[PDB]
Amino acid sequence: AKAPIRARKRVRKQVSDGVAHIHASFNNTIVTITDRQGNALGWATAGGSGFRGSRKSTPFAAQV
RNA sequence: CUUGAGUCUCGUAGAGGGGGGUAGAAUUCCAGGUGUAGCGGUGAAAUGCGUAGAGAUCUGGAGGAAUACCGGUGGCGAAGG
Repeated sequence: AKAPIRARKRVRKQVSDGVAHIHASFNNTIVTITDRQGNALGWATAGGSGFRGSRKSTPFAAQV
């Protein structure tokens, strides 16, 4: 159940808009969000979703 | 003699040969900036590499082969070339 917590107010860089980069290879996909002026705000992968084998290089493991 | 072959200047098509000059782009690398955990490999897998901060990504520099497409049943070289 609910607790009496203070209000949240935090800032990081508030960029509002970005560019994304997709590096597709033969064994994996690497998917990366950045700011438009060019700084990484996070990434994920298809290999870290743990499909492994051929199943690791598919449109669906890449989507997730 | 020309009926074999040879030769002059002219045009034409082409990756024939030797030496010069030249650019950008991924891997790769370095530096700074941003940023967190896999990256790689495969039939499935593990060795490698990585928190000293990798992988990727922004900016800028580095370096060496190579130069795809146009390249086509094309064209060229003495044959491979």
